[PDB]
Amino acid sequence: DKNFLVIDDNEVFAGTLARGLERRGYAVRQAHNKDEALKLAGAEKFEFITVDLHLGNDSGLSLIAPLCDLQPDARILVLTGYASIATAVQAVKDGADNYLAKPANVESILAALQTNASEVQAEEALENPVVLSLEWEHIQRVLAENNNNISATARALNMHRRTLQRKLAK
Amino acid sequence: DKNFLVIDDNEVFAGTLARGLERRGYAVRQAHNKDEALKLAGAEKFEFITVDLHLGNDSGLSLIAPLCDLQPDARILVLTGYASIATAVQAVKDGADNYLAKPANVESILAALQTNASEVQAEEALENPVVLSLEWEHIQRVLAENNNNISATARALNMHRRTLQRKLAK
Ligand SMILES: [Ca+2]
Ligand SMILES: [Ca+2]
Repeated sequence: DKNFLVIDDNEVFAGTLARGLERRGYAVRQAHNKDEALKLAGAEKFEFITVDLHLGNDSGLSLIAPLCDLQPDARILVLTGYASIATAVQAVKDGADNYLAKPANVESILAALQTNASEVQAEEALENPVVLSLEWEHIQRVLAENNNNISATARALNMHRRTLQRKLAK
Repeated sequence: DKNFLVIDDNEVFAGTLARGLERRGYAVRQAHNKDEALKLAGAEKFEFITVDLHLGNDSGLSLIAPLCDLQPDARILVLTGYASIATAVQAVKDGADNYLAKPANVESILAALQTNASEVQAEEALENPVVLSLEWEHIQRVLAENNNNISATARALNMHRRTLQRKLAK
């Protein structure tokens, strides 16, 4: 069957995604907060579920384990405008099948939900390492002040760790 | 006990890490390729293991499951100069306990190996969203040419998805 649960507090985004999925033949329900997500996930069987992390006042990450318990057969994808390695690690531990940064289109969201999608994506990443172009001197200073710690340096510079690393790469 | 296995093909980096761990009382073995890693992990019990992804001619990612089978009690950390969400997702599925971008110092490597470290790091990330500063017009063009897909856009621009997202953020 093709029942899809979209969990995101942004109802406009959620509606656009729902309409795109419906045009592809999915039957879509939306939840805009943790109460609604648990109500829905306790009432109907879903084959696919998307989960926003910054769920208004609620933690989307905190929903993943309870969702897996309610929906053991569902494929579950974190779909987030706040992407980070740290949340991706914890989301997978909690039971998420995959994790995608916004913006993503409907085709890529469906792709990311399929069996083995993560393994393909990991290989593609290893084949395509990223490098990014006075700023250099400022980052070398903050990095040295943080005992050569990119995580601490990332937080101080208000940039992603991945961005720091790509900029530091030869 | 405090037996530590460092798996990295860069023997200079591996030696510097080993010496820093030894000064903290760990007994360290190094493996520089997949053959050595499996030989060591089949011969002695380790409490901690670090795994490089781009392991010379070898896949570090491919080592994680066999290492968990040989070393069910070990804490296992991916430590990589090629960080990506996609490899972090797959590494955790394979059994890694955590994942850190290089450069990291010895204190942060040890921190990342402790129980519950990932959950703390995920919370810290959600509290500290990142935003980054004509380039805008070029990224809006590639994004539109890729059907609003940040993953495809990231690969085309040769930048990290996280970097794109932070630069797109309001
Ligand atoms: Ca949100
Ligand atoms: Ca390497």
